[PDB]
Amino acid sequence: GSVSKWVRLNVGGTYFLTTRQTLCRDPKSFLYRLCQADPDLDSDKDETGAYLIDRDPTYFGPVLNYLRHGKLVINKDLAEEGVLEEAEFYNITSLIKLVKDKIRERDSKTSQVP
Amino acid sequence: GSVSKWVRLNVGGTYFLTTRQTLCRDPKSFLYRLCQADPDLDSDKDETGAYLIDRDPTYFGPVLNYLRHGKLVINKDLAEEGVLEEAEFYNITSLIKLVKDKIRERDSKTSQVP
Amino acid sequence: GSVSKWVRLNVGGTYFLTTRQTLCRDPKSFLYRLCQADPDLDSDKDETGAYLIDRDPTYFGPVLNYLRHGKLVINKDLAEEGVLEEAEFYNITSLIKLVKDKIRERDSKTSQVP
Amino acid sequence: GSVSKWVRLNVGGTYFLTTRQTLCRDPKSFLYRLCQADPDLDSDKDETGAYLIDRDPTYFGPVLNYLRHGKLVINKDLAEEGVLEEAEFYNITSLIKLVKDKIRERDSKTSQVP
Amino acid sequence: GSVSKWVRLNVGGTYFLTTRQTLCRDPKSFLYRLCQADPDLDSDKDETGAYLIDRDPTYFGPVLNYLRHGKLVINKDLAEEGVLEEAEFYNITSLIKLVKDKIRERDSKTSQVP
Amino acid sequence: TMDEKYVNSIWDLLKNAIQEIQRKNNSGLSFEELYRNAYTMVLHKHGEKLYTGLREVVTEHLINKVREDVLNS
Repeated sequence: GSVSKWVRLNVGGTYFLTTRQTLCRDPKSFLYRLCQADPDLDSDKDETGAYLIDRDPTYFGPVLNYLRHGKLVINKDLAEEGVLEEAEFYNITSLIKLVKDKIRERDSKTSQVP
Repeated sequence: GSVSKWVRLNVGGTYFLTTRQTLCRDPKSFLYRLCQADPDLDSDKDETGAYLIDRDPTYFGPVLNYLRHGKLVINKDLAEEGVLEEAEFYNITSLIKLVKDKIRERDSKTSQVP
Repeated sequence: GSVSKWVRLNVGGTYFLTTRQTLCRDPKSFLYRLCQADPDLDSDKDETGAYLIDRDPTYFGPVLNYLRHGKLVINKDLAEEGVLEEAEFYNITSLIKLVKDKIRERDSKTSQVP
Repeated sequence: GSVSKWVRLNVGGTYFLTTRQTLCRDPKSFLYRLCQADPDLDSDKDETGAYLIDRDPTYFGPVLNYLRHGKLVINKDLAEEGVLEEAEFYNITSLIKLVKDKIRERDSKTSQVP
Repeated sequence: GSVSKWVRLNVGGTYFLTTRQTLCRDPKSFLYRLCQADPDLDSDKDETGAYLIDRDPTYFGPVLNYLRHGKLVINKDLAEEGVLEEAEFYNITSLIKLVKDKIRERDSKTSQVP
Repeated sequence: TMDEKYVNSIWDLLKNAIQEIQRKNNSGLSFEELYRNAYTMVLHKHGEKLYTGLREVVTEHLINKVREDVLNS
């Protein structure tokens, strides 16, 4: 087909399959720029046509989840700072707007003396 | 019979295999609609025949297993707050309930006052 | 070929190759029935003959490993209860006892505070 | 063809995909050496085209994280010295430098008194 | 070819890959004997060519990495004894030595009196 | 005790390579292998020998081969 609503991301080794609409939640996002059909982008595995994005696949889950259901879901092992910087790369200004608070919330709660 | 009893959910790029009657625990569920042969499903299909679904492939585990053995299977690392919003999408109303309590259950020990 | 001492299960999509004697460790187990060459079996993926077993592959590990060396080997990321349910389906009695002790040890320690 | 912009690592069995520039922050580093297209050392290519690096597959995360975003990204449960003993190997001193401070920073609390 | 410089492990279903010489930091060890290509005691292999090693892979981190770089590789929540117990199986005498100090060292604080 | 012959074992493998690199048929070597062996030796602090061993192996080649040919030229 000339277009396919499903975009295939090769995010640093771990494949992610998601809908164009999910990536296009806020067009400023670097992910949105990938979705466009304009002729600038050409980086993909030739056989499968998956965009080659060279970033940590592990931390990409929270980034994509926010772009799928608008919340910060982070597995307990994944570092909050890791998604933060990971989020910074894709330029989803809202996500970074959130992560620092949880970061601050995480630290403030911990170091808080009674 | 020109029909099968086993379906291939291509959730989040991952292939989950499961049998029709497994998904029909809650007929008001998103999947139960996927489980049928209705006049509004043929488009969402892969070259293999697997149904192309565009949500998280990892938080789907607790959802699908609950439809298998009616109990929550949260891999310890996963976050309770994360499946809830995967549960909501699939419309397993009862499952939505017990996770919410689990979220509330966790705060009993985590939001406690010594 | 006369017969294949190797048999190729399908457990929720993930192929688990194994040998009969591995599957015949417990007289009353689900997996034991599969080994029978009697005419009551129709889940062969005839493209290769792999029998289909619609349940979670991730917890199939400890079941198959115990079915070869009789100790509950675990990958920590897997859920404690999930293996209880998983084996329960396959009807490996001796194992489901062990896990029920494993959970008992896990919570009992978890249930104490000096 | 003879050259490409993506280098595929097989560190410890797990696989990584990353860009040449990603492996050039420190050009004294082991990773940089593989990144070069020199025919002088054949290296340890794998049939998948990956470069068989035979150190820890898991503690390589923070090392490659810094090689993309220049900061200490450690999964909470990962071991700080774990990356250090990994960082020493690839010969990227800057991460090795800041890692030591993280350990020393850790002990300012973990070695504290009341 | 006639031989590969690296041999893959399949400990407890999980996979570990390394060069032959990595399994030889203490020739009087379980991994060493199998590491040799002697047919007289040759064990069996997985069809991936890896050696089946029926034992806990969770605590294999500390062990195999010490074989690589000769330090105690700990994870945040891996039990002190487990490395002791695991190492005892592999018979790398020095490792089992240094752990005993670590546990005693631990009890130096964990068994400390105010 | 950390003492063992394996120290010699890596010595050779590192040594047969170095000789090969000097012999200009590098195609038969592997960087990943070589770096690791050199790495492990120093990690348990036998570098001062490996550095010394390094000094000899190169010294061997130049005097025994390179010096000869330049004399022949």
